[PDB]
Amino acid sequence: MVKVGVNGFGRIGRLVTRAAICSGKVEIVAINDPFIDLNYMVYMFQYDSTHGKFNGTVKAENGKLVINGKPITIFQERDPTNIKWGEAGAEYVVESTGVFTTMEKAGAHLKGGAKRVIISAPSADAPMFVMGVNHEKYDNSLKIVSNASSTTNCLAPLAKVIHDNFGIVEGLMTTVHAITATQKTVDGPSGKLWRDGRGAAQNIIPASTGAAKAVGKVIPELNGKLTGMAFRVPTPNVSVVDLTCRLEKPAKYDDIKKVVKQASEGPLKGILGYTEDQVVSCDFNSNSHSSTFDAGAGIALNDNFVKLISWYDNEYGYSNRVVDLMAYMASKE
Amino acid sequence: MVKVGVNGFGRIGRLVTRAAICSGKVEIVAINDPFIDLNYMVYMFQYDSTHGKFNGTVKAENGKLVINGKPITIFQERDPTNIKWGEAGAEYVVESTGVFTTMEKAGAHLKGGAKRVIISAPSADAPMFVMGVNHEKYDNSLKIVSNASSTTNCLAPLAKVIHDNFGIVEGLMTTVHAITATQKTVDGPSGKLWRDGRGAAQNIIPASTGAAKAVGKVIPELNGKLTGMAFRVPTPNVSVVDLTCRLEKPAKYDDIKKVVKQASEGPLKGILGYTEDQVVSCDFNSNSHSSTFDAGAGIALNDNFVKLISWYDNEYGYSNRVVDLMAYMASKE
Amino acid sequence: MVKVGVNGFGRIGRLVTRAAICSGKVEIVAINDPFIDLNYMVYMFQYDSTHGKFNGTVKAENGKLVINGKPITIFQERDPTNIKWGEAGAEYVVESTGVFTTMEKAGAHLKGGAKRVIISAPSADAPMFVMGVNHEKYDNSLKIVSNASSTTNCLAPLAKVIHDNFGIVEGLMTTVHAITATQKTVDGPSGKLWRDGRGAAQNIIPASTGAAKAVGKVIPELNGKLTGMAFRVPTPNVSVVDLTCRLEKPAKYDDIKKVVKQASEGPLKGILGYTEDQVVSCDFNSNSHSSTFDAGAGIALNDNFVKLISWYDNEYGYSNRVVDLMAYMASKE
Amino acid sequence: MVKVGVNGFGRIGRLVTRAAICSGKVEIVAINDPFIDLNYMVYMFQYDSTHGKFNGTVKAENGKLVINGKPITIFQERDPTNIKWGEAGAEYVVESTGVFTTMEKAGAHLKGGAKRVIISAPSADAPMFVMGVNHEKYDNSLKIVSNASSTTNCLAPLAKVIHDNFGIVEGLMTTVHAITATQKTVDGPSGKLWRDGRGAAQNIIPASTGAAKAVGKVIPELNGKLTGMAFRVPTPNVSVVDLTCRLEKPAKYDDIKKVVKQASEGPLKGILGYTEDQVVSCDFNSNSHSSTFDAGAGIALNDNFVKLISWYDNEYGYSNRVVDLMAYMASKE
Ligand SMILES: NC(=O)c1ccc[n+]([C@@H]2O[C@H](COP(=O)([O-])OP(=O)(O)OC[C@H]3O[C@@H](n4cnc5c(N)ncnc54)[C@H](O)[C@@H]3O)[C@@H](O)[C@H]2O)c1
Ligand SMILES: NC(=O)c1ccc[n+]([C@@H]2O[C@H](COP(=O)([O-])OP(=O)(O)OC[C@H]3O[C@@H](n4cnc5c(N)ncnc54)[C@H](O)[C@@H]3O)[C@@H](O)[C@H]2O)c1
Ligand SMILES: NC(=O)c1ccc[n+]([C@@H]2O[C@H](COP(=O)([O-])OP(=O)(O)OC[C@H]3O[C@@H](n4cnc5c(N)ncnc54)[C@H](O)[C@@H]3O)[C@@H](O)[C@H]2O)c1
Ligand SMILES: COC(=O)CCC(=O)OC
Ligand SMILES: COC(=O)CCC(=O)OC
Ligand SMILES: COC(=O)CCC(=O)OC
Repeated sequence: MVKVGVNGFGRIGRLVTRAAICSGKVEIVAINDPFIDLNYMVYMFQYDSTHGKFNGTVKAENGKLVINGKPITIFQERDPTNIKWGEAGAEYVVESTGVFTTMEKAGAHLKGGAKRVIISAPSADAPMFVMGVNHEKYDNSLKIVSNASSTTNCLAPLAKVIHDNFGIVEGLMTTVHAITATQKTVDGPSGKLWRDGRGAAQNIIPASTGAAKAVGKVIPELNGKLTGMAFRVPTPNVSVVDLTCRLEKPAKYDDIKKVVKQASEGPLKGILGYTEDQVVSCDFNSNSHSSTFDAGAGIALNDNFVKLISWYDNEYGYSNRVVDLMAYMASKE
Repeated sequence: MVKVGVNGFGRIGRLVTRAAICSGKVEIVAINDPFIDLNYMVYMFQYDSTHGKFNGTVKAENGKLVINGKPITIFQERDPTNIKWGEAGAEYVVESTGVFTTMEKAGAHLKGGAKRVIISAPSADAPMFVMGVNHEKYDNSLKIVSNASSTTNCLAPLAKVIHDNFGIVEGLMTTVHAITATQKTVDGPSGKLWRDGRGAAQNIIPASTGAAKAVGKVIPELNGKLTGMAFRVPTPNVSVVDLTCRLEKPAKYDDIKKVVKQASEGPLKGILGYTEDQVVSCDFNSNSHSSTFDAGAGIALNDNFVKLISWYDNEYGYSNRVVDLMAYMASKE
Repeated sequence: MVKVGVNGFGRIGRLVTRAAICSGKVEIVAINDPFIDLNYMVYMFQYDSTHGKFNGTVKAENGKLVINGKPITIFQERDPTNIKWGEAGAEYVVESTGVFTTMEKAGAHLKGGAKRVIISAPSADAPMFVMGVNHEKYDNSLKIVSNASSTTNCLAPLAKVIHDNFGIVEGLMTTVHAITATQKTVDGPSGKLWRDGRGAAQNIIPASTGAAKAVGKVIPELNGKLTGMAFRVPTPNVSVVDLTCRLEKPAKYDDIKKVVKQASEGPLKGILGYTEDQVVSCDFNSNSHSSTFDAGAGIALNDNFVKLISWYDNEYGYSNRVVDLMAYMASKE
Repeated sequence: MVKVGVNGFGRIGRLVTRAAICSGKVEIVAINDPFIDLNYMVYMFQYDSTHGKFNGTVKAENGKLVINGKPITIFQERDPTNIKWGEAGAEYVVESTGVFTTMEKAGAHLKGGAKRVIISAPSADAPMFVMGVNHEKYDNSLKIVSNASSTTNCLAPLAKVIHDNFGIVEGLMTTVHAITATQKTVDGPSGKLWRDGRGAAQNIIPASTGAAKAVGKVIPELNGKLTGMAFRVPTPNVSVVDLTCRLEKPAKYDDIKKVVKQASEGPLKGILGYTEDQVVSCDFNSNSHSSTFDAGAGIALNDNFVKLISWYDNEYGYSNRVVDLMAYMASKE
């Protein structure tokens, strides 16, 4: 495969490493995290409150992190410019620290000998891609790219199927979203976004999300036709998209289901899922889909105005898409 | 003031009793609950995990419950027909067990001498009223009435203001709702509502709600123009309405804020609130409003298609509305 | 392998069924639960908020619950005297409803053709057993037995090792315990035990437990030398034992560690575990041990006065021990 | 009343301010925090997820934080030696950042013109005081003091009563402790305390505490006779001390209750509380006691070996003790 270095060994960094090592679709050869040393990396990778103990062996050997017998070079650079990616043989770097989302900042890795960078977040100026939706618009000239956000990877496949078949005239989305590392256990400082500092385990917290507008970038005909917002709620993982949209062509709810179900069995297999079961959020913990349409939870007001519900494991589904994107890029070289 | 019996000393029964006692609009004179004996009522009224210790005295004396020096007759009847309301002097009865919501069942209280019954829940056939929206359409021939649901009591005053000023062509609603007594601590049997049995503290749980349709009964012009659904999430109190609606007349977001703020200061004062602060759900705990508009959390895609956010303490706001409705009804005797 | 019937398809009944299947030690041939119809059992067995989706197939077919292709007979009787266990071939019945814990009540299963009953909880009069501690005291005259509680199955193996090497003069135990089905989502009625009705998601809740005393029954020499209590805290699963005990023979803390480590690799392997990792409760979710010693978490005041810490998955470890006890009983036949 | 400056507007500094204003025992005249603008201070003081909205008026006016009409000078100094306490009239300074807990660091505030410094945390080298237990050991030569920790303030009053009357031969403590600002919302990096980084809302987490050893300095006769540890649990606030101790003189449990009750009504009034009710943790939210003994939750094994339970609001009880300690110091000047 392509040899991958991971910058930022957090929720996404470690679950991208889990998906890479377990799927075998790419090879992790290096990790950088100045806040997690090699022995700490062993513990943080082995144990996971949300996805359970890693099924396999992980150890420290001669200064390397050894996962299922295979060594991984470890870096401790706060400055992404000083990471010697080339010497470790890492061709692609996953930028998952949360603090290098612009091309200028994410371009640091190229200096170390990396050849392309995949920002595990929206970017102000890097080209953004959602597997199943616009990844074929990638081309080899793009050395710095973004895999958008979890919420965008949930909404864009759904919005693609609804728009392709019935036309979205306009839509508004809410995501009811699990807590993340940027939140606080008790009321604490968060100077730019005051509500995000309030106690994550106590509160429903409204928050902004660019995910709906960003869908207008991965689906250009939806530009200006979608926006939305978010609620953070006290669950540790798994989120859900609630898309209220008005349709061009009339659609009985059973045709929406039928069309969404066909897409989940066809080209969006593994990316867009479909279910009619009485599911709840924990039923999608460690599910690798980008988006699972929840037939029974949605509701139509009429044939042109509907509320559609789609679940996503915001940690693990997104991490698998990071791997899929990199594998697609490597196949295009 | 009217004298009141409370049937069902649960979350709503006890909080109706709080709001009545320390606001002097009505007088609780009797309570029936066959699963809470007198001494247990002292303890359950005294302490509240959500709203804090009762501020006042509560004791058991001569077989009655005495709150701030005022004795309350205590019954232990599983069947409402056997409650001697009249002999206790309860003129109105708050039906807050959750299992007598039809006119046939709630009417059992009139056999014990009660004059009128206020069901603390939507009713399949009893007329439904929301303070500030349609309570003046009540008339004195109605011996059995419903105070709708807490979600209807949050959505309807907002919908009234929006529809009065701009016309709601159509709307879809989501309520992100706190846990209630009908849910389960761990995955367990829940009759035919299978999702409602799943662990309340672990899950985001989609659920059905009539509230948006019931708005079409409370605001006739909106009949068939609103529906919606709910997500139960792990908080113990306080919920929020997310109304996505299409407007007939174009409205800038700042014009929406203007009319809502003005309504909150005029005829809907104390029922509909308005805020521009960076609030989260806990900021409405023990808030007696039916609906507080949250200016900053909402978002407009354009001048005719907007997402509006309104907070509600589903426990204490509704319970004050139950008192207000009975005081209003009493004022028309 | 012995054919087993399950009375009460709850947390324990369902995880005993998972454990039976995952381990092959017994064969579930029938299940009784009047509150969970056949199609509903498919769903409750398949989806699990705590332990994840069932790994295998489960379907309803021709009136039977079919798990991994094996059909299981389904009863729907509230009264155990009416379950036709013998018609289904069930020799042992797991009594896991929580309402038939005496020998009189559990004995109803013998009227239906069951040969033995294993009560999934402490019993007032049925003999109680803890795998690895006193299960060899079981003999074939015992047609009704108790597998004690999960807290006893955690405390007793540890207490046995400690007492056999240094002698426990006296000890007091706290278990910090996850929430269970008997608790309430919000402050509600709990007539017998007032604290157990307070909202489980909000509260540290003191609770009684006879578990440490029950160790005096399974380890006779410790009779009257152990008692304890519990705190119910807001987690969905996994609990921890905190044993403060005085020792007759002096022991350095690393003598304690080494003796427990040896026991966990010898005759108590699979029952008592040992770790020095910086674990937290979620690291034992879905762990089959009765009791895992946490070396780093305990602390000694001196060589004779120590506080020892041991983790237990209260759902899954206990369920595996029920299966283990039935399999041991079968080999004695 | 003494005029007080507050360094750090985190939970402690804010709740100390609430306590000071609500009790009128001292006057806040100045606040320093370089990470929080004045308008953010208004918001953070006004809204509190745990203790509810401030009951009073909070606004910014001419660069000052005006609480109930009284203005308060605001500083934004990185370095405490640069804060100008003197010109603000601040005589005592609460050092509530957590990083200036030594006498050398805390003394910096003396360079700004403050007369005394009260560290709101344990100190390596400043004398630690527990109100009600050893505050008689304060003298006017002490310019820098510590109020110890909230757990120390729970345990020491209870230990004193029990050791004064029966003699603690040796004791082992566990505190079951609510979530704090040092924890993480999801599994994240946590320096050398690996367990503290695991998801706070999901886990029961073992932790260290110096509180038991500190009580052996607050009460010198107990030096080397107490040690302990903590479990971090998923609640927002309120903790509980679990003290298992051996008594020199034998005591019936009703003897223990009687002397504790007697101390709570006498010299430890308002510091040590006493209850026999079926309390749970939320019943002590915003309670100003250091320690409330829970008669029904404890258990005696015999007359020389007991487990004693005492509740503390780890946020608000401690904050009120900071104010009382300052008022006590001011009365000795
Ligand atoms: N639901 C999700 O969790 C999710 C989904 C998609 C995208 N993202 C995005 O992924 C990015 C990281 O998310 P996360 O959830 O994994 O957060 P995280 O905090 O758990 O992990 C970020 C990691 O980066 C490390 N780090 C910090 N600074 C670093 C630096 N200079 N150099 C190297 N490592 C550094 C940190 O120690 C940490 O381990 C963010 O942009 C996030 O918005 C999160
Ligand atoms: N946020 C809310 O909780 C909320 C808000 C508005 C309306 N409601 C509705 O109010 C009703 C009660 O809800 P709740 O939250 O207070 O639930 P709850 O379980 O806390 O209270 C129900 C009470 O009814 C008692 N009871 C049961 N059967 C009885 C009988 N035959 N006779 C007398 N008493 C009996 C029960 O002991 C219990 O105390 C429901 O219909 C509910 O949907 C709830
Ligand atoms: N951590 C644990 O949950 C745990 C551990 C060890 C032991 N136990 C004990 O096991 C027993 C059950 O515990 P649980 O957590 O599984 O409770 P649960 O509520 O999850 O399951 C109880 C099941 O019994 C069913 N039931 C009720 N009445 C019945 C009847 N007449 N006939 C047949 N079925 C009936 C119920 O529908 C329910 O599904 C209790 O005694 C408990 O204390 C529980
Ligand atoms: C990063 O993962 C997410 O959940 C996306 C939310 C968001 O960033 O809105 C665009
Ligand atoms: C009682 O208040 C609510 O729970 C609102 C939900 C509802 O009942 O739907 C109409
Ligand atoms: C399974 O539940 C428990 O562990 C505690 C119950 C108890 O009292 O112990 C005998």
